[PDB]
Amino acid sequence: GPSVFIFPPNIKDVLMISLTPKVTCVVVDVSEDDPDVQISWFVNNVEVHTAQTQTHREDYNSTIRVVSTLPIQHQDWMSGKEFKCKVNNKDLPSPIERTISKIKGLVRAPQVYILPPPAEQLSRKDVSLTCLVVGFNPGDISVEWTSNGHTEENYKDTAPVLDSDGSYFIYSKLNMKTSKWEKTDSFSCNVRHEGLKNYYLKKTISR
Amino acid sequence: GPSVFIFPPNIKDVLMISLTPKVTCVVVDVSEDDPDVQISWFVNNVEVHTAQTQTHREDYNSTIRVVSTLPIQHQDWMSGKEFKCKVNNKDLPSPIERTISKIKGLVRAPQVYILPPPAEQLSRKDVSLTCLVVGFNPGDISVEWTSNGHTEENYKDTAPVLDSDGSYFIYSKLNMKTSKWEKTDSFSCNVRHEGLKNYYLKKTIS
Ligand SMILES: *[C@@H]1O[C@H](CO[C@@H]2O[C@@H](C)[C@@H](O)[C@@H](O)[C@@H]2O)[C@@H](O[C@@H]2O[C@H](CO)[C@@H](O[C@@H]3O[C@H](CO[C@H]4O[C@H](CO)[C@@H](O)[C@H](O)[C@@H]4O[C@@H]4O[C@H](CO)[C@@H](O[C@@H]5O[C@H](CO)[C@H](O)[C@H](O)[C@H]5O)[C@H](O)[C@H]4NC(C)=O)[C@@H](O)[C@H](O[C@H]4O[C@H](CO)[C@@H](O)[C@H](O)[C@@H]4O[C@@H]4O[C@H](CO)[C@@H](O)[C@H](O)[C@H]4NC(C)=O)[C@@H]3O)[C@H](O)[C@H]2NC(C)=O)[C@H](O)[C@H]1NC(C)=O
Ligand SMILES: *[C@@H]1O[C@H](CO[C@@H]2O[C@@H](C)[C@@H](O)[C@@H](O)[C@@H]2O)[C@@H](O[C@@H]2O[C@H](CO)[C@@H](O[C@@H]3O[C@H](CO[C@H]4O[C@H](CO)[C@@H](O)[C@H](O)[C@@H]4O[C@@H]4O[C@H](CO)[C@@H](O[C@@H]5O[C@H](CO)[C@H](O)[C@H](O)[C@H]5O)[C@H](O)[C@H]4NC(C)=O)[C@@H](O)[C@H](O[C@H]4O[C@H](CO)[C@@H](O)[C@H](O)[C@@H]4O[C@@H]4O[C@H](CO)[C@@H](O)[C@H](O)[C@H]4NC(C)=O)[C@@H]3O)[C@H](O)[C@H]2NC(C)=O)[C@H](O)[C@H]1NC(C)=O
Repeated sequence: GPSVFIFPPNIKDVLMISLTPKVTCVVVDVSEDDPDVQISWFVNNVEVHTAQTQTHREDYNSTIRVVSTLPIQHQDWMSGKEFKCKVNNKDLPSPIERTISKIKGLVRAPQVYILPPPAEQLSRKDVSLTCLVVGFNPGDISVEWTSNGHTEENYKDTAPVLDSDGSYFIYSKLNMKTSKWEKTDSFSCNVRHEGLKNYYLKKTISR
Repeated sequence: GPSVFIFPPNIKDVLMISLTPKVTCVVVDVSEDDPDVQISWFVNNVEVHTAQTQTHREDYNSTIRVVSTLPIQHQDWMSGKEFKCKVNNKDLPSPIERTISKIKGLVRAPQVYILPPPAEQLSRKDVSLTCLVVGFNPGDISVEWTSNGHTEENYKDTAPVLDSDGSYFIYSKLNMKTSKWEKTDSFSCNVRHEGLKNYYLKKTIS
């Protein structure tokens, strides 16, 4: 039968008032013979009808995939409301329910550091610039890169990792040809985390 | 009913001839009223009786957990033999089978770099020393820390991450007092990966 997964809003959406946070319920392994899936959503056990639901055939493994996206209020996520999807399909004996909420806990702001490329890397044609964000709880965080107020897209973050001291760290790695690294006036590590004043810190490394 | 998960040997065991690599089959959500589970193992579809199997009650969630550990030959893993567990329990309509093997692929050796603690951290009482291992395939790697032949245990690695160029990177973070950093003669990042000459490279910093 079908499996249902529920996913939280993206922390960047949660932490910026101009963006819309969304809870996601994904149904996989739906049969092509029984494609109809009914998804109901609840906020604190009250039914809401604000979700958008898309259905798609996964041609690569002969199943249907349904995705429902519930837009939510920042205040409801932050205050700990429970967001619940309920899924009905012919292949299902009883409806499947999933619920999710922000779990209350310890809050601690990250320290943000930028580490330049290692000397041994500078003779190469490409270099990596590292942002180390350490000491934060909880381990939901957004790290993005810019260059002089221009968006940089060639970077990868690690997952947040539980450190020995009970907090989290994450490393972000921006990749660039060595000539950009010399040519450029500054680079910035843009960190969004609920532990931070104004939910935002920027750290810059200037030529 | 019960569910079964299968796990590969540790990459360090695979890459050191003196260590025994092990395939692990774990059965969870076994009922307390039917604890008996039969696990059989197969290497390329021929049955072996070399595994050690342990059962334990999980008191925190009222279920039985069974762990079968199959010791394997390095060459068997490396040459791509399939290792298979078959699990029987009274709560299974039919036996559950899981199989694993080393997947064949490109091999690329990592570059290893060590980055000193960031300048703004030197003012604090604890510092972070970073090993950046980058440019490797496949994404199975061992990274460990020493100082002067001494084992350092206060470090955490990230999992390997698939990079922009199709290769993997990992970061390893060694935590220590600022004094230790300033007084210690050397720190070494010890990397084990199948792309490396002798499956081993050590980078060292002062
Ligand atoms: C047929 O194919 C489909 C599709 O697969 C795709 O196509 C095929 C052909 C292949 O190419 C394949 O590689 C392709 O992916 C298959 O569908 C897959 O099915 C499996 C289940 O069989 C699903 O596995 C679960 O994955 C969860 C994690 O999923 C995320 O991360 C994975 C890993 O990368 C991604 O692949 C997924 O897409 C998910 O990614 C997330 O997606 C979110 C929703 O979109 C994103 O959030 C949204 O993002 C947007 C922006 O994009 C907005 O911001 C929204 O606001 C936001 O909501 C999110 O960003 C994104 N993240 C990432 C990383 O990109 C696992 O969590 C889950 O594990 C749980 O469940 C298991 C039970 O099955 C259980 O064993 C685990 O232990 C775990 O259980 C949970 O554990 C905790 C305790 O720790 C408990 O609290 C829970 O209750 C507990 N649950 C239970 C009940 O025990 C699964 O591993 C897989 O996700 C799914 N893929 C896709 C793409 O949907 C299908 O299987 C194929 N069928 C056949 C027959 O072969
Ligand atoms: C009752 O409790 C038990 C026990 O849980 C514990 O106690 C409870 C009370 C809680 O406190 C809890 O927090 C505790 O953990 C519960 O048991 C759990 O059940 C879930 C599913 O219900 C299992 O989830 C799967 O996890 C896999 C990953 O497992 C590792 O990682 C987690 C977290 O990091 C660890 O907790 C686990 O222990 C696993 O850790 C690994 O264990 C290995 C073997 O022991 C180690 O390797 C060995 O290492 C030793 C050294 O020690 C030697 O070196 C050996 O040589 C070596 O072999 C290994 O190092 C270690 N790693 C780490 C990081 O520690 C997931 O892979 C898996 O996902 C798959 O399956 C899902 C199906 O359910 C599916 O949805 C997913 O999509 C995914 O599916 C597969 O995807 C792959 C690609 O990855 C595809 O190729 C496949 O096709 C596809 N298959 C399928 C079928 O679709 C699950 O998420 C969980 O592992 C298990 N925990 C334990 C401890 O056993 C139980 O659920 C509870 N019951 C109830 C009702 O509450």
